[PDB]
Amino acid sequence: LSKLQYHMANHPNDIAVVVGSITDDKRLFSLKQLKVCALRFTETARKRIEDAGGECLTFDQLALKYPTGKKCVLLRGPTKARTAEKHFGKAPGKPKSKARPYVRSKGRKFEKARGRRKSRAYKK
Amino acid sequence: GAYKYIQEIWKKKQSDAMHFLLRVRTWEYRQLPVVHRVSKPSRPDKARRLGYKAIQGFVIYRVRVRRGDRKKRVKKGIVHGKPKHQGVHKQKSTRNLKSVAEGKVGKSICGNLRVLNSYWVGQDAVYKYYEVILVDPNHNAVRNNPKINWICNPVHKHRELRGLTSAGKKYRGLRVKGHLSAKSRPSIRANWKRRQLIKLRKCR
Amino acid sequence: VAHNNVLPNVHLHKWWQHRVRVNFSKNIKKKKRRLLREKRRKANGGTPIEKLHPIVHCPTQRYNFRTRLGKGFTFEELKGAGLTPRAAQTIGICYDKRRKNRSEESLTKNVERLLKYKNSLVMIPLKKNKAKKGIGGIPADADKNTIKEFRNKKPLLSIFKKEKNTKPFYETIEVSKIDKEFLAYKTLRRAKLAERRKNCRQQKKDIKFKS
Amino acid sequence: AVKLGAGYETSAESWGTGRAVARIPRVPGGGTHRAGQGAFGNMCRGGGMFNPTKIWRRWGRKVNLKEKRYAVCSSIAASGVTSLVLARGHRISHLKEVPLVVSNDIESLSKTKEAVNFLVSLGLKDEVNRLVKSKKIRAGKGKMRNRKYKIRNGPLIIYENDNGVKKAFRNIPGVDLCKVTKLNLLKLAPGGSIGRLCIWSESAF
Amino acid sequence: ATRFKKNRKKRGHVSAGHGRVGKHRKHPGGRGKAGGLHHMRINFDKYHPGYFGKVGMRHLNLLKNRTYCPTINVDKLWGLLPEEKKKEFSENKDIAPVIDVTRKGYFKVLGNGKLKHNQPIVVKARYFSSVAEKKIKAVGGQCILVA
Amino acid sequence: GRKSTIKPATGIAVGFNSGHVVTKRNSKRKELIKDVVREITGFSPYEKRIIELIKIGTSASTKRSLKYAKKKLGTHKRGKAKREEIQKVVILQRR
RNA sequence: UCAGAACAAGUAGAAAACGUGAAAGCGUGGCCUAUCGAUCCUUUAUAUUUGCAAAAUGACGUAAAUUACUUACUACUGUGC
RNA sequence: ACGGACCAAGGAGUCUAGCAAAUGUGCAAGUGUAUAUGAUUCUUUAAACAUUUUACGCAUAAUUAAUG
RNA sequence: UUUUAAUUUAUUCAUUGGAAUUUUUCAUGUCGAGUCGUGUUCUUUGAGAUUGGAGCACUAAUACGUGUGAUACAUUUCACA
RNA sequence: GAUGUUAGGAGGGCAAAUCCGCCGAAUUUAAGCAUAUAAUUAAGCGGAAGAAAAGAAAAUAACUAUGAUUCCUUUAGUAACGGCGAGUGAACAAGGACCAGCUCAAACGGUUAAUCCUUCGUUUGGUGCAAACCUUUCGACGGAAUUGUCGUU
Ligand SMILES: [Mg+2]
Ligand SMILES: [Mg+2]
Ligand SMILES: [Mg+2]
Ligand SMILES: [Mg+2]
Ligand SMILES: [Mg+2]
Ligand SMILES: [Mg+2]
Ligand SMILES: [Mg+2]
Ligand SMILES: [Mg+2]
Ligand SMILES: [Mg+2]
Ligand SMILES: [Mg+2]
Ligand SMILES: [Mg+2]
Ligand SMILES: [Mg+2]
Ligand SMILES: [Mg+2]
Ligand SMILES: [Mg+2]
Ligand SMILES: [Mg+2]
Ligand SMILES: [Mg+2]
Ligand SMILES: [Mg+2]
Ligand SMILES: [Mg+2]
Ligand SMILES: [Mg+2]
Ligand SMILES: [Mg+2]
Ligand SMILES: [Mg+2]
Ligand SMILES: [Mg+2]
Ligand SMILES: [Mg+2]
Repeated sequence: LSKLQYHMANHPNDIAVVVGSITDDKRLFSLKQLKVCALRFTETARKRIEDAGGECLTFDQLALKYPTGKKCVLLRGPTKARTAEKHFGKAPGKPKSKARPYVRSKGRKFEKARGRRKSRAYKK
Repeated sequence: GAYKYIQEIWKKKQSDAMHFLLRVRTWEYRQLPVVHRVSKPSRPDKARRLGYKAIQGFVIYRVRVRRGDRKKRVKKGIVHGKPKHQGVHKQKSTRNLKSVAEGKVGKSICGNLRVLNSYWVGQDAVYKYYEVILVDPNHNAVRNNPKINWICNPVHKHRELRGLTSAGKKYRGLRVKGHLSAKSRPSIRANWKRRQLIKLRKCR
Repeated sequence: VAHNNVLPNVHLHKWWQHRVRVNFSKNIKKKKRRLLREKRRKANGGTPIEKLHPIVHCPTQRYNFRTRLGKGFTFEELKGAGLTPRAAQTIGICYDKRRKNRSEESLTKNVERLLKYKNSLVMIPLKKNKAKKGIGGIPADADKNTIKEFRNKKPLLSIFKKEKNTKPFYETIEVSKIDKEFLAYKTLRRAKLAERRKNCRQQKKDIKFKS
Repeated sequence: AVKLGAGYETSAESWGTGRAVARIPRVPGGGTHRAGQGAFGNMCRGGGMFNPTKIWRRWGRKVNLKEKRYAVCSSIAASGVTSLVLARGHRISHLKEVPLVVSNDIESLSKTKEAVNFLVSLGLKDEVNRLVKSKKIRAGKGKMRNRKYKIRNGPLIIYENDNGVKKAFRNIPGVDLCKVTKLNLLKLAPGGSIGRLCIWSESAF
Repeated sequence: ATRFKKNRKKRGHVSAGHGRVGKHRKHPGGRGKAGGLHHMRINFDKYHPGYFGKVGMRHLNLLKNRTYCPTINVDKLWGLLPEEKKKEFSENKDIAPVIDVTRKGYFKVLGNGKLKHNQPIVVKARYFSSVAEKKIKAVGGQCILVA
Repeated sequence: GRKSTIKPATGIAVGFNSGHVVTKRNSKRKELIKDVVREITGFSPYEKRIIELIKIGTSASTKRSLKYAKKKLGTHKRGKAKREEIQKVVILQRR
């Protein structure tokens, strides 16, 4: 929701459309008068929107309102912010790669020695 | 008071008079058969402290156990496996000599009796000598008495053979309650089994 | 091992198949247990199958805030209630010889609870009709009509369950009442720093006392 | 699950290579026709099966409570919708309203006959007839594992309180009963097919 | 279910998908983790850098409880109040909410994120990060140490 | 880690006396027996040796005695206790 | 070299501190291309960095205070590991 | 080069544990009601329903040998 | 049929014994030894200067004791037994 | 102390899935193998019960503290151990199931063993058609017991 709000911050009254789910954010204190079309609203998010005196539109509704999508703004969530994506790319072992190794837990005993510090053979 | 005094005396052990007595007693034992009934406890106070009571069905038995490690039973000294398991001669038994003593008497000698307890008595370099307190679970004197009667139950057959006498409790490592004993508490084997147990769930 | 998968840590190198318990019996077992409980209740006509446990605070820095039922009431609490341990045992209450009180407030709470329980309870005479007063702690034996009335009413199990948290976590407070000067982090860190020396001092004090 | 030692209770071992026979383990000794024969191994008469079935296979499947609830809701919705019900196979051509609501008097019916009559009156005569027809001997070995007859699934009567409904509908083929409080998705959507014909008491509703 | 298993799809091919020249033998690369640091060293290097060797201090008796301290950032502090109450608080600059962060099941307050300006917050907790405390104060709030 | 019995606990989670605000709520016969035992049994050889060492009188001698005790009984504390007892006995004898 | 992993050997720097020269400069070894070595373990250096799991040990140090389970405040706090 | 006289039946990537990505679905800063209880639940009922008129997991914060 | 709840009827007279609290005195009792423990050997343990056990050698203390409080040790606290 | 076909009794063997002691491997894994791993497993031997074993703190904790065992959910694949390789690997807390405590020894009681048992009995009951049981209190004649039974806590 916070992200949505941020996005909407420039142009008002136009309708943000999100082709996914919208979740609420406890980190936000205020919610502006938002008109949002989504595939899914989490209940709490929906409630928040309602409170804001806003509007929750489903995709069909949006279509009905704006068959050419006039005055609409497409928004996406952060895709590569997913935990899976953190393991991808260059594998940990290749220099300067920022990928999370698949490990059991965290702490000293777990993948923090040889090849992770100058002091144990090599680093990274 | 008398019993306290004798306890105190027995604490000394190495003090001349006590020592002499011990020497005498061990000498006497060396002569007597390996298992032999005794007329009366030679350590009455000690017997009392354990399970002994002055009742008809209570018997004291004296038993001699050889000291030292137990050579690992094999044809010739050779072991036929990995080096880690190859040693003999310096292999120790998991049971106490006391436990062994109680076992041997309780078994083929006194199958009818029930081992209640056992105490130390005396030793030499060859043998440790124990007096074992036993009870007849069929004697009415024992059957009636609400204190003791428990031993009359069938669950107490050959306690000595299941490590349920004090000595058994010791070597089973039940004596030391605490974090020192986490691994063995309902029973070592039982505990191990529990730990192994993978619980799947019909639902899963 | 191959590809980017987690390193295999499946402890199945022993004869594990020898010790697999599948709980096909779970629900049915539960049902059986329930039935047994019911039977027990029936046997103990009127009386509740559940025994009184005191509320107690959980150990460790992490469960400290929570309160749960402990087993047994402690002699002191029994005394406060105005009850003998044996008497308590005979009735609904669990007693704990080993438990000790270091919290006066806690003790008070426990005694209050005990009192409440006592108030709630009505005692059926040991021999019929013959109404006689209890021993040490046990209250009084009521008449027959009263007993009947009680029976007719539903036996509550509210006391045998632990009292849920008081709630707060949000309370209004005035802005003028706030203290703008209290570096809490600073205080913490200072405290941490000063620990060892404080401990030493305490030890010294103890030593002094011992003489 | 197949028994644990099935096919493997034998001491059979392979004769090795130089006897002009395959190297599968062979039953030892002589005199018997069994002696000399292939032992265990899935390909062998009297052998163990490939991966013998075991009790520790996952039988049950945990489903999100929420998911279950959702499913139930969906089923209910389907039941409400006439078309869906029709599709599901129930003979609903002669019923006015398909969210079927009936008076609390139903909860108190005491006689199967009476229940049947009521059903007929409602319009389910055809459905009842169909149900009657549809008790038939199952194709296959099911016949031998206590699944002799197959019967189609008729209406589902939902009630607030049992004052006879349970017993009065018991014995009518395909008719199922349920308390509003504990609705079963297995019953509301048999075979995972949406839109069972539900008859609701007003109280139940 | 078995019907949608690849083996069923490969059923009429000879090698069952496991290669004609290089067959499918039992445990080729070794058993379990096997030649980690020998024939499978490269894999270890590339996917599991710091696997081998031990680092740092032993800790013979841990007791994770002693060290348990669930964190919350200030950013999420005002969220901990219901919407209507929050609104009320916003309206009334005169009164500041106390928050028992421990009662909500958290042991440390950290300072990741903004707090609404001017609005004073009273924060009850066991631990605070300097920055979080500073943030709280800047907004006219107090931290009250609890135990 | 360490706490004090007197004084309420500072409402901090760490440091000395840290913790919650909750206010806290707070022979002859034997000797005779021992004497009797002594009369009966006397001492044990090691004990006698220790006594002798003590009698010898110097700091070095005392140290030696202590060492001997440690060797015999095991554990430093026990040995120390034994030594103390022996010293007491010696003193009594002197008196 | 290469997986564009490591080690190793280099190349370019940067922050110190210097050496040399009048100075620009040059110098992080040998004019360049070879002369070498993981985990674990051991060993010895480094450090206002730590721990040894309820605590303490420099130090009742510095102030106070009264006889004591007193109150503050100090980067420096045993052996061994 | 090896295997195959012929025919019929049987005859071989399976099942579980944990991890993974893929995709489906529900919910979503949460989520999963774990054991266990409760029921006007009891042919099916070993399931289905319900969850006490701050349990724990994983996730929401990382990092350091470490007091932190 | 099995038992086991509820409901029903107990009422009188005899005194031998016991019990729980509650006052106040007086008593500070007792509390398990070739046992714990240490050293050493072997085994076992996730137990790491040894987790338990065992063999052998040595061999204790009296509740101000002595045993835990997961790094050996000394001096001393404290907490729990 | 022997001894008795003395009077009255008991033990032995079979059966094991769970159960409790002992005793005790190796294949195997480590792509070899020797420590490890298999495994405190199989086999061996001995012993019980409807469950066994465990159990009423020489416990954990460091809290505002918990309070016998056992079992489940969990901690946790964690602390730790491990040619620190392969691998192995708990416990406290927390949520439950169930919840039960106790008696010897020692202290005390000598204006007295107040105890206990064998045998022979004696006379009210309750059932059952019988067979039988079930209880009731009362003494003898023996013994055991002062090297210590019973009461008291
Ligand atoms: Mg077969
Ligand atoms: Mg067919
Ligand atoms: Mg092909
Ligand atoms: Mg092939
Ligand atoms: Mg090839
Ligand atoms: Mg060939
Ligand atoms: Mg041929
Ligand atoms: Mg052929
Ligand atoms: Mg075929
Ligand atoms: Mg997925
Ligand atoms: Mg004791
Ligand atoms: Mg081992
Ligand atoms: Mg601890
Ligand atoms: Mg037998
Ligand atoms: Mg062995
Ligand atoms: Mg191998
Ligand atoms: Mg191989
Ligand atoms: Mg076996
Ligand atoms: Mg049996
Ligand atoms: Mg038992
Ligand atoms: Mg557990
Ligand atoms: Mg985890
Ligand atoms: Mg193992």
